[PDB]
Amino acid sequence: SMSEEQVAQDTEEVFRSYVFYRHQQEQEAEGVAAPADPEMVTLPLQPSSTMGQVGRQLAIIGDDINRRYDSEFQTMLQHLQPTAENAYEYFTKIATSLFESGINWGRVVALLGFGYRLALHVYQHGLTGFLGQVTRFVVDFMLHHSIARWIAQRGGWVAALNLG
Amino acid sequence: SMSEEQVAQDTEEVFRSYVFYRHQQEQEAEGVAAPADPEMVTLPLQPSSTMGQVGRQLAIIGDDINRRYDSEFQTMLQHLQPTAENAYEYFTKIATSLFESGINWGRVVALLGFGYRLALHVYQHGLTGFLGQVTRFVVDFMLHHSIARWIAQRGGWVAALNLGNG
Amino acid sequence: DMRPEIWIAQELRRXGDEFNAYYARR
Amino acid sequence: DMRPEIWIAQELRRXGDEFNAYYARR
Ligand SMILES: [N+]
Repeated sequence: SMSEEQVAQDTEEVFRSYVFYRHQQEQEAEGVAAPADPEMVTLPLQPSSTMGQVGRQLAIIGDDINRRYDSEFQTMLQHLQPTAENAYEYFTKIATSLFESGINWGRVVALLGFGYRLALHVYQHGLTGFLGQVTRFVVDFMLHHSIARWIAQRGGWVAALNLG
Repeated sequence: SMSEEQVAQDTEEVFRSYVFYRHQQEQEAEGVAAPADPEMVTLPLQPSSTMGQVGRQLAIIGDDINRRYDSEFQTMLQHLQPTAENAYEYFTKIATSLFESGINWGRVVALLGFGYRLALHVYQHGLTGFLGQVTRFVVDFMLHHSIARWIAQRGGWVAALNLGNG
Repeated sequence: DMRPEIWIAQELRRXGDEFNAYYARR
Repeated sequence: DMRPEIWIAQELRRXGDEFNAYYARR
C-alpha cells in the first residue's frame, strides 16, 4: 500500500509536469507579463505518466486562483531577493511556516506553486540549471516534514485527481 | 469642440459604465467566488451612449491583466482601511502618485480600476451608497489634476473607444 | 517589519487555503 | 516597510503600464 517513500519518488514527476503545464497555460494568457522560461518550455516529460497526469491537472485547476496572486508574488520575491546561496534556507523557512498550522491539499499544491515561482525567479535573474535543485527542495521537504506521509495515508498523489 | 470641463462631465458616465461592465464580467467568470454588489448590478445606464460604450471598452479589454493584481489588492486595501471619512484624500494622493512619472491611457484605466476596487471593498465591508462618493473622487481628480485636459487634447473620451482593437 | 519569508508563507497559506476551500469534496 | 497608499500607487502604475502596452500590441 502507498508508502511515504513512493510518494516522495512520485513527487518529482508530479512537480516537473506541474511546472511544464503551468508555464504552458500562463504563456497563453492575454496580457501575460512574465517572459518565457525555455527550461520549462522544453522540459522533457514521461508521456504516459500517471504522475504526469496529476501535475498537469493540479496546474490546470489551480490557474484561476494562482494567477490572482501573480502581482503580489512579484512584489514579495523582489523583497526576499532569493539567490542560489540562500534559496535552501528561505525555501525551508517558508515551507515550514506554510504547514505550521496544519496540512491540507491546497497547501500541498501551494508548495508546488512556490517551487514553480522560485524556479522562475532564479532563472529570470540569470541562473540556468536550477530546476533540478528546486525539484529536490520540494521532494526533500515533503519527505522529511511528513507531507509525503500525509499524502500516502490519503491514497498517494493520484488522490489529487479527485480534486474538483 | 472638446474642453477639459466637458471631459470631466463625461467622466461620470464613463466611470459608472466601467463599474457596471467590470462587475458584470467578473460575476460571470467561472472560477470567481466573488460576492455580488447589488449597487453595481442595478446602476441606471444607457449602454449605447458614447460614454457608456467607452466605459465598456475599458472594462472588457485586457481584463486578464487586472486579475493578476486581485490578491495584492485584497492585502493592500485591508492595510489601507478606507472609510467614508478618509477615502477622498487617500484616493487623491494615490492618483497623484500614480501619474507623477507620466500620463498614459493605461494609467487612466488603472485609476478607473482603483475606483472600482475601492468601491467594491467599501461596500463589502458594510457601507452602502459609497459609489456616488468614489465617482466624484475620479471625476474631480481628472478635473483638477491634469487628466481631463490630457484627454481633451487627445479628442475626449471618444479617443478611448477602440483602445486595444488593432 | 515582518520578515519577507514570513509574509510569503502567510500568502502561500492563504492561496493554498483558497484552493482547499474551492476544491472541497461535495 | 511602506505606507499602503504608496504601495497601492506603485502597483496601480505597474498595472496601468501593462494595460498601456497591451492596447498598443493588440
Ligand atoms: N509589517
